Amino acid sequence: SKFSFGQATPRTLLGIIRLSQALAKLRLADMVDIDDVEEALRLVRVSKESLYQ
Amino acid sequence: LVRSLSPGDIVDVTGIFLPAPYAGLLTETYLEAQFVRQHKKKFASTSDVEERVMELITSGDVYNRLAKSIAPEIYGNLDVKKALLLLLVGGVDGDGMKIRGDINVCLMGDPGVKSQLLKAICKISGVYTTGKGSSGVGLTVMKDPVTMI
Amino acid sequence: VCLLMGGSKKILPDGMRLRGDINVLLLGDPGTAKSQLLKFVEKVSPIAVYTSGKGSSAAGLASVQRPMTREFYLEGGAMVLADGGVVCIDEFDKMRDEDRVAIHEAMEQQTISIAKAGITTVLNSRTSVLAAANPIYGRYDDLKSPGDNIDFQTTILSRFDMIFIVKDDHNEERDISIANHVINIHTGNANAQNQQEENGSEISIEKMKRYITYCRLKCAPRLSPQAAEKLSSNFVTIRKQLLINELES
Amino acid sequence: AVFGDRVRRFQEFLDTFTSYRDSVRSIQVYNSNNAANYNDDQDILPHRIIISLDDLREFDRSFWSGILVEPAYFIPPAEKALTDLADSMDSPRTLTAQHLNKLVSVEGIVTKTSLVRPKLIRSVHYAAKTGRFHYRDYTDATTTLTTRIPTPIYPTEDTEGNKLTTEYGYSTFIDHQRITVQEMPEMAPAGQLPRSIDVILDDDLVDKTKPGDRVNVVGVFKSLGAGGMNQLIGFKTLILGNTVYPTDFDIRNINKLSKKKDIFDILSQSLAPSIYGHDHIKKAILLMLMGGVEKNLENGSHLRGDINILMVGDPSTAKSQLLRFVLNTASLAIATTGRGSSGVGLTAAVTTGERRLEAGAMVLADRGVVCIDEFDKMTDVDRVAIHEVMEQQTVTIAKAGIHTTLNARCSVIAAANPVFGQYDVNRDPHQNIALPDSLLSRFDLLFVVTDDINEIRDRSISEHVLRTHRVTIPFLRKYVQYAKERVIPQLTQEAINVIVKNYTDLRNDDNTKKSPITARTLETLIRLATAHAKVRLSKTVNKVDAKVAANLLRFALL
DNA sequence: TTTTTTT
Ligand SMILES: Nc1ncnc2c1ncn2[C@@H]1O[C@H](COP(=O)(O)OP(=O)(O)OP(O)(O)=S)[C@@H](O)[C@H]1O
Ligand SMILES: Nc1ncnc2c1ncn2[C@@H]1O[C@H](COP(=O)(O)OP(=O)(O)OP(O)(O)=S)[C@@H](O)[C@H]1O
Repeated sequence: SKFSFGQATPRTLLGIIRLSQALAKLRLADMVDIDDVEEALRLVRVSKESLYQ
Repeated sequence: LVRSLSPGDIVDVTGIFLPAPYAGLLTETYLEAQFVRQHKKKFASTSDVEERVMELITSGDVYNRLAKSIAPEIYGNLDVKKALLLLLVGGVDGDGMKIRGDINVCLMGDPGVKSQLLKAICKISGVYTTGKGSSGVGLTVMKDPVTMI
Repeated sequence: VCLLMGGSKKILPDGMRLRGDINVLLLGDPGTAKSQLLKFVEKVSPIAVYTSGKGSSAAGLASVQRPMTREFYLEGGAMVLADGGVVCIDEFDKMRDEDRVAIHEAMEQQTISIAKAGITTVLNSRTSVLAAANPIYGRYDDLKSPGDNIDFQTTILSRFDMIFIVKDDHNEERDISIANHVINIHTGNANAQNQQEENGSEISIEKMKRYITYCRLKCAPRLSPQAAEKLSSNFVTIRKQLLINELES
Repeated sequence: AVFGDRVRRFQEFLDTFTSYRDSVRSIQVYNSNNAANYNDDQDILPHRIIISLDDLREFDRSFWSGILVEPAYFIPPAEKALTDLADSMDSPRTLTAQHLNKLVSVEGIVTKTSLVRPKLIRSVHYAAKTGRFHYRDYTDATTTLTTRIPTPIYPTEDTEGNKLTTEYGYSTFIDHQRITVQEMPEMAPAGQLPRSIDVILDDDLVDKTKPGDRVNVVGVFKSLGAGGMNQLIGFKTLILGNTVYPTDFDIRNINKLSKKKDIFDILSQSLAPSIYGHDHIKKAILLMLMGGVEKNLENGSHLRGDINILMVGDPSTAKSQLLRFVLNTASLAIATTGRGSSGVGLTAAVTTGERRLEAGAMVLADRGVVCIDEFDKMTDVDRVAIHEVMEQQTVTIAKAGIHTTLNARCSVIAAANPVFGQYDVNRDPHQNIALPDSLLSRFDLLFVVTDDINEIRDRSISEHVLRTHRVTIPFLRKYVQYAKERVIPQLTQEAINVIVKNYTDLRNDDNTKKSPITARTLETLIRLATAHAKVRLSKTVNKVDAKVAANLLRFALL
């Protein structure tokens, strides 16, 4: 019952895939790359646990 | 000119003013339309599009400028604008299920963030509703007008 | 005696006017027949409303009537009948908090507001409320700390005028006197001698009523300047009395 | 023969006094010049005349008595004489049975305004073969003022077989409206529901009274309809022939008085005609009556400028006695006590088969003052709508009839008690009220009033209330509406440096004592210097107004 | 389409 949750659902992965999909849509080129999904992981690790300060 | 006036718009209507014949001498009026000039021209009706899109692409640092451009009237909240840009994207879709290209991000926290961004979302993107202002029939049956719906 | 006459009425350059009639409380132990007293209070004044508790068969309290011709109209209530009169409320602790707020205001600023579906007026209510309560567990409420009576707060009592506590102490001569006094009331009309008393004192109740009608609108009372410094020096002593019972305790 | 004699006699009298003649001269010259300016660069006034009851008394008391006794014989020929001259030139309580069939002056409140419908009077019809026009009129009991034979069907094919094509434009029309006016409620008898009647207006006076104002009415008591002798109590009533009734030395006194430096304090003490102390509280009521500035942003939304204060305090510090002073001194306010269900924040539309609206309490107090009594005693139902009213300045009503959206930018004052007893500083500064958390940031000032017992204070309260039982106000509201139209201010650089340091104080040290600290507080920091500039009628914004506001924040909270 | 109830 700490700041972090217990389990990770597969919908988390479904959401981050759709998120990186939209990130590729902002490139307007269908150029799904490593940074495309890396930005999707960045808004997850930064979206959560922003209560450090 | 029939079937040409969407509800909830801004339009210049011209006409002639005539009453209608029916306590004994009560005249109910109306207007006969003569010309339609609609403000707020409807989209989707590519040249002028790429005239600014190609310049937007070649502008340099486009990705930060796009999310920076949606509702710049607040200070800070850069990642929040990133989430608003990604909510504005959406757009995704055999013998199974399709995929919904919709994003549902909730917001928790208080207080100076509070409606300033909330009304702004429907500004950039929108019907603003509250709790009691919509009843059980509001967000989801009436007597049919002139034209059991 | 002081309630049936009514004090002064000030129409100052100040945006408000003050209040004239007074309020009577009778919290105390049961069996006192304070009930009979409040009934006779209703019989004496020309216009007054007597209410026994929060729950009726048929007696209401700003009325909202919506219906023929599909028209909204204002019917009435109880404070409306007693504008400029006496209101008797029995069972002060047996009462709900549903329209109690109207009573929490009617005795202090005389201004009932209505902002409903039909009307949007601000009306007048010149009433005076008379209370008759019962503390919890009867006579034991004074054996613990002397408060412990109204569970909500004491601001309603601060908005009243007079607070009386009825006790019950044995005195055999007083007990025999209250006994045979009441037997004489029931039987053999001994206390009921009154006709020679009528010949010598207080010939009628209806006489008292006609006298109050004559008394209210004629005199224009006001205090006297030599008596004002007495009250100014006295309010100091009462507030000091509360300082003594409060700060050291 | 009688009609022309009354016409010529009143015409002679109107020709006797030329004082009204030059008035009509100015009417005609102004309308001529108005049509002259409207027809030269680019390439209103009616005909009814206020006649004083002055000269009619000095000319013929027979004719005087005839007007106020039988007006149905002298007003039409007098107007006929006036139109001829125009062409030659170019209480409800004691109202029934007696004080009847005369001209009656009525006072009261404007309430429940009806709907606007136009009415036809003069028809124009064109015949095809003859190539001529025609003429046909129709009358009803509202227009004639005299019992004449009613002539109602729209004509076609009258005489020969010529098509009576009707025409328009040239065919005349006049609007029509009926309203109800109940008398003033304080004037009522011992205790009763006030009772009312109605008065019908005419063409140039349609939509002059909204529901909720103070109006004097002068008109004629007209009774129409067949009173039950048609086919059980008839002879319904109304009122016609109507008028609407709501200095340089003085304004020089205003400009002259305003040339001082401490009138804020003088007016502060002026507004305490019967209450001791609470100096800065009166200062805050001055700033609320100032109303602040309104600055709508570039392609954004408007920003609310008025200020709202709710009170809390020991139950004996004029909490409810401060309210009626603000009621009488300001303009267009409505006091709400206790409950406000079904009609504070809404209109409810319960009204031919149609849906109409009745402006609720929050809407009717637009550009005004809302007096709320017993805010915690308000039921929990309307508490949701209060956030919307107080923050977006709009009311959206979405019932089954029609969803709408309108504007109300009212000023609101509330007065509440602590939760239990007098423990206002004893327990904790937080939740001594048990209100929602957003309402803390919604309200501007939160006063905490104690009942501190002392002796200098005790004696001063004694002589104040005691002599109570044994520079002025009308100068002030004139000073207010005059200070509204030319004293609107603009922010300066000096307004920034103080409130910035002040907001730093609000976050670095104010949180160590109480809460909250919002940006709305900084908006109030701008609004207070604005209202101080309106009271002093300055045009710029001074540092000194902010110096005042620092004490206003300390006195309101710390 | 709004006023007195009770689980
Ligand atoms: N002198 C008297 N003293 C007390 N009771 C009397 C007296 N004379 C007659 N009674 C009767 O005795 C009853 C006693 O009850 P009350 O005096 O009404 O007690 P109570 O305190 O009113 O209880 P309540 O009404 O619930 S507060 C009265 O209601 C009368 O019927
Ligand atoms: N400083 C003061 N100067 C003059 N009158 C005062 C002062 N403080 C209190 N009052 C009295 O305020 C009394 C009315 O007080 P209220 O505020 O109506 O009491 P209340 O119980 O708080 O009212 P509510 O609405 O029920 S909260 C009047 O009798 C005034 O004389």
